[PDB]
Amino acid sequence: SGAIYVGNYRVVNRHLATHNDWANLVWEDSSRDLLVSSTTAQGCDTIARCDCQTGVYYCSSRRKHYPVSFSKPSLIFVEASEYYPARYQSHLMLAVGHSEPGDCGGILRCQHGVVGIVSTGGNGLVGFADVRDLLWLDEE
Ligand SMILES: CNc1ccccc1S(C)(=O)=O
Ligand SMILES: [Zn+2]
Repeated sequence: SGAIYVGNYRVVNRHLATHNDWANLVWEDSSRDLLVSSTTAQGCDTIARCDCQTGVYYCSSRRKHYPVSFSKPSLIFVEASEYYPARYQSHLMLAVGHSEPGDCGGILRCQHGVVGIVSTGGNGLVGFADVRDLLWLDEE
């Protein structure tokens, strides 16, 4: 589990979106596993605007933050998980690290702020759904 709380937006894995998120929907992309909903209270997170390939991610299934190198956002084939079939995913950044289903929503952050959230796992890789291209997150 996990979300980015940036202004009056909640960014979550699309597959973990609640009824409330769908009922307060701003934007969703299945290919990216991202869903954004509206909030009443303002949030404490800032979005990275950058092409950093190093940062730190939270891994709930280790209760640990790990420093990682990660690929630039790409179109990647993802094998089957408890929450999705084998399929392609867009704006997905891969690193060497531990990821299980419940780790989805863990923040990846660089010196510039939040880069993305854990989206995929398996074979000792972790995949992050990038949000740094979503400039509209910063305003309105
Ligand atoms: C939809 N575009 C796309 C697809 C795969 C990964 C990243 C991108 S991009 C060039 O926008 O970073
Ligand atoms: Zn950065």
